[PDB]
Amino acid sequence: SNLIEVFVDGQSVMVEPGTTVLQACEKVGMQIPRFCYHERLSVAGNCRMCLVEIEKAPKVVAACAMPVMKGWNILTNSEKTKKAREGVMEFLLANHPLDCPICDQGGECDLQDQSMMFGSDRSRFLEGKRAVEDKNIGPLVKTIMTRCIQCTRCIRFASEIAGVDDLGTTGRGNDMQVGTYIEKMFMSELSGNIIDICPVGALTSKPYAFTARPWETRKTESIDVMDAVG
Amino acid sequence: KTSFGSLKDEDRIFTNLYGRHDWRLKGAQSRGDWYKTKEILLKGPDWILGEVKTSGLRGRGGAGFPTGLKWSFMNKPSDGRPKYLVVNADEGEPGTCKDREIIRHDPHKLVEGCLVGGRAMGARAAYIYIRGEFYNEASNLQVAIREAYEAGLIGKNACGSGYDFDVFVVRGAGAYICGEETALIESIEGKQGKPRLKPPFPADVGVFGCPTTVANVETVAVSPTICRRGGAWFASFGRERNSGTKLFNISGHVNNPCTVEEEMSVPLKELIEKHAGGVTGGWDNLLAVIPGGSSTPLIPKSVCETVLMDFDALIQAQTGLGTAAVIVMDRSTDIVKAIARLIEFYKHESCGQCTPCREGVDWMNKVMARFVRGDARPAEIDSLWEISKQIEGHTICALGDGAAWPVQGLIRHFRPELEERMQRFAQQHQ
Amino acid sequence: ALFVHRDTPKNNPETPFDFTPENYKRIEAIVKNYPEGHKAAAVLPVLDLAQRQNGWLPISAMNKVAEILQVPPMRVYEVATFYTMYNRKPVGKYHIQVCTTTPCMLRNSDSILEAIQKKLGIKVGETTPDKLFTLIEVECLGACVNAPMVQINDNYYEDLTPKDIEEIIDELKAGKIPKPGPRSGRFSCEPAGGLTSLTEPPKGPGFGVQAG
Amino acid sequence: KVDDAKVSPPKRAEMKTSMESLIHHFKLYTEGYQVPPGATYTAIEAPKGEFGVY
Amino acid sequence: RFRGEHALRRYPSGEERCIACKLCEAVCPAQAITIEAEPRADGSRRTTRYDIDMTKCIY
Amino acid sequence: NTTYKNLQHHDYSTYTFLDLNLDLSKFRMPQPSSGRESPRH
Amino acid sequence: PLMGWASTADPLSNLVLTFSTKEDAIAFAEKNGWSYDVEERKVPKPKSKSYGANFSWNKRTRVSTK
Ligand SMILES: Cc1cc2nc3c(=O)[nH]c(=O)nc-3n(C[C@H](O)[C@H](O)[C@H](O)COP(=O)(O)O)c2cc1C
Ligand code: SF4
Ligand code: SF4
Ligand code: SF4
Ligand code: SF4
Ligand code: FES
Ligand code: FES
Repeated sequence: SNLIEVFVDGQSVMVEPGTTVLQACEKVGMQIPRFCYHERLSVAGNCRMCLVEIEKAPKVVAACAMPVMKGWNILTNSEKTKKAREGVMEFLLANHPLDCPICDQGGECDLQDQSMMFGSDRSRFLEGKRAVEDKNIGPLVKTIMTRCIQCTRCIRFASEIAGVDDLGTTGRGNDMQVGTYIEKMFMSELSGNIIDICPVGALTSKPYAFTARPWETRKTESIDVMDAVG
Repeated sequence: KTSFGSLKDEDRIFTNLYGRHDWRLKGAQSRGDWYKTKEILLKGPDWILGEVKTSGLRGRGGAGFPTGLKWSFMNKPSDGRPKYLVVNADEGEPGTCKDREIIRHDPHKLVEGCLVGGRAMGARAAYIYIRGEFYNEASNLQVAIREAYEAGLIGKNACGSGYDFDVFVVRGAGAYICGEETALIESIEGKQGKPRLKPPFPADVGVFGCPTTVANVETVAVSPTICRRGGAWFASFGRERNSGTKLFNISGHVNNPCTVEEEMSVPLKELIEKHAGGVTGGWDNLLAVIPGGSSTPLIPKSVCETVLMDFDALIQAQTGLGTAAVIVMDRSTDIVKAIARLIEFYKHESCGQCTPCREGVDWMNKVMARFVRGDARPAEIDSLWEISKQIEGHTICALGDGAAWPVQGLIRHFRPELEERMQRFAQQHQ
Repeated sequence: ALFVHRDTPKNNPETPFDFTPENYKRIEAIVKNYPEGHKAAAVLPVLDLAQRQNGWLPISAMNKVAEILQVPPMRVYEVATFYTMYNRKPVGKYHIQVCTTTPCMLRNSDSILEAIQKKLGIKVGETTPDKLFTLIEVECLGACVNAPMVQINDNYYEDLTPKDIEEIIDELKAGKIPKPGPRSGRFSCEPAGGLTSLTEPPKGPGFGVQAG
Repeated sequence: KVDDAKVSPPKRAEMKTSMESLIHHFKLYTEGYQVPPGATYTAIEAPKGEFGVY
Repeated sequence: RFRGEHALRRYPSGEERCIACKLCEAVCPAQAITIEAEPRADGSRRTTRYDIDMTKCIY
Repeated sequence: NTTYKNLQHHDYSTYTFLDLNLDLSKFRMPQPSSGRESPRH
Repeated sequence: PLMGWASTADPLSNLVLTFSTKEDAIAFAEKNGWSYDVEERKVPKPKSKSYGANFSWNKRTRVSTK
């Protein structure tokens, strides 16, 4: 009656039909590391981080957008799964600038945490390191577009929640500038909610910009005002 | 079994290579089109699929997926969503002119084949995607569509029977990625050309959400000839996995660089010299041979003097066979420079979905620049080997893979010229 | 290559831009080909009509295409910044594409590059201090089987040499245009030896077939 | 030091031109590297005697 | 390599070398560093208050 | 036949693709709709 | 008033006690005497999304960008 058998490294569990490998892996506790997938949006696949060696397959496949046939076994802690994670994490940090002091996501990065816990240590790629000059999106949202890892999360957020359709990919190859083409100061509702979407330090708060770095500040429960929803 | 195979006349699948007797549906009827096709259509598409798998058609365009398995996936029972046939006609793998010849001298057999493919799987409309480089040949295709419509035999209620089938033509805008399997589909959709993810197949969700498929022009051309001719007459030319005729063309360094139909297997020295002039400077002048085009590793001299031209043979040679640029190159050119220009081409045309092809072609372009100038260490050439092991298959499409393979072939074969180049740079700086 | 607009008028909407009602009938044929429910698929043919009407597309052309196809303009800006046939910089009458990658460069395109350079004067990638000579070198086009090639506005030139460079450029100065086909004889893509192709007039439907 | 940059911080040259080494420098000095759970004991010979640490 | 005075440096004919990136207060094992940061009218990120407690400084 | 049977391509003007698409618009079955007229209606 | 710091007369201000179950939390809080406010655990809600549904035909779930 609508169940699917998978083995997470031997531990059997049941999967509803149509869902992903990733929701079942998060059901058993294993957080497969992700960059483009986010549960409030649709499923892109453009970050490639969620590769996992699924058995009897020479090719290692994504986990955010895989249909779940009956009777899997999912090897998360294998050899070439770790090798693919090392490779992808080495690819991300190539054209990313040395801005971790002047970033605003020092305590709250994603490249930093996942490159400690999953990446390599000795870097490579001696020369190169192109840079994309920033834009002026809005006076409420400070924007540096060199740190953009082109992950296509703000674009999906715009076209699927905001409905404004002002952010887009421009170019090919390495050169993909993400933003608005026409020098237009992007101003709409929920434009303050894009600084929490952007997983790397490429879209930060403008009025907050350089007052603290989030290990000093303590976090406290409270209830919203000014809206009747809270 | 043939002794390695060669061309026997009138066993050509299509005649009228260039400029022959006319260019007309009447000339198509004289060459063998619109002949007894309704009795083939009204027998049942299962018999057409049996005829094609009797011929055993290996899929073209340098992929390897056979047509019979694909169009047997296309036998889904018809729901409320229609079925579409997309005829891809770009020419990547620079060196090609594969179907430029076909769409310039014979669109009528393509019309025959798209009608056959539309009947053989429940398809309803066929979009034919031409490269944007081909305005004049596209207008020749439009004239041929006008002639086939003006005959009153395709469009609505084809072959006299109650079976409508419409064909449209969409131009390209200039890309390598629009030739691929699914970026084609979304380039038709008006969104910018970007491939989808594979485990949702095009035969389940395709052009906006319909079970469609994509055929190469050589498959469309060979398809009505197998229907109108006997079973496995096509299959008697070559081996058992791959079977039939293929365009082996030298677009490159020979005297009179040109195009020939041949069978599936051929001795390579007869192929190069006894059909297309001669090698520039003789057989011993060339440094190496690339088959396939640009998504294929190289083949050196001591391997190219003996290896026959089969798909299984080039699997045994760790390469992949494609079309029309089965060419040699001279010692007088530097293969490092040639492959570096090819990597520059790969950077200039690639979409930016996947991180690894993007950054890998970035590193390989800058590192092949530092190799042409020779400003590196041997750990760098083995690092280029390591990254070419890392990239391959970790993407969506095969452009990253086809950027991995030439680096692989260059490292597997032509180490000593790299070492001498770097030693001469050391002598230059010191 | 500066993928952000940065108006610089002779751009800066509204630049006055409008078509011909005959071209409007072309537009209705184009969005009558594609099925109802997915009107947004004809963006590239309508923008191709805009380029063929006015040789390079301004931003007001993109606003016009967006209002005709009733889409937000951002998809039109994506398709304009994505492909190759659409040059957002203003160009001249004739447009030179010197194609050189794998058979073309390896069959000595650099002689043709030198010939174009020291005949025209302006450097590669740039434009000219007049019209009709916007020169760019380009990647592969498909037509590979001959000498490295030149594309001008919907026409080809193969089997080149610097005297043919002088002839074709002086005749585009004069205005008389040569053929799209090959040169040095061999009137198509030909095996240019002793005619190793078919010679007999082919039979076709007459001889032995089966189940037909 | 060890050649395991996720435990010992790198040096200045790679620190001023890397990316992974700058990230490792930053988070290694802010958070401190994670240490797997468990209880260990060891003891060496201080000049007094058994200097033990648990 | 003696450790004494707790002095600051600056750029060659340039501005203050500090960015206020809070690493020294994140590592300061008696928390004697106190950094409150603001950007100025230019745009480069800088400080307001950079205090060393000489009592707590273990050096 | 060793004579170039083309040059039928040679007269192609820069409008002819849209001209042929224009003139061949008849016998067009209705390109089947789906609910709304557009993704945003 | 001399350096611009945040002093406090609160020794208990920087306590935290990370536990594993709500039952032992409430038991320890009632064992050690003071009052307590229990907020309940909220998991992320499981959803139903698919890439083919992002490529719909006559359903409005359409990606509209890629
Ligand atoms: C890297 C790559 C490049 C391709 N380039 C072209 C091309 O230029 N033209 C084309 O018609 N198909 C091209 N294709 C598609 C293949 O020809 C593919 O085999 C085709 O969709 C179906 O061919 P088959 O069914 O005969 O195997 C390309 C595919 C890939 C992966
Ligand atoms: S701006 Fe941020 S969210 Fe948007 S694509 Fe770039 S990294 Fe992703
Ligand atoms: S987003 Fe980039 S610059 Fe910012 S902390 Fe992370 S890696 Fe450093
Ligand atoms: S490998 Fe590169 S060119 Fe191919 S789909 Fe991925 S990003 Fe695009
Ligand atoms: S905040 Fe501290 S660590 Fe950072 S630049 Fe200033 S003095 Fe150096
Ligand atoms: S999470 Fe699956 S690829 Fe981004
Ligand atoms: S490389 Fe010049 S045409 Fe293909």
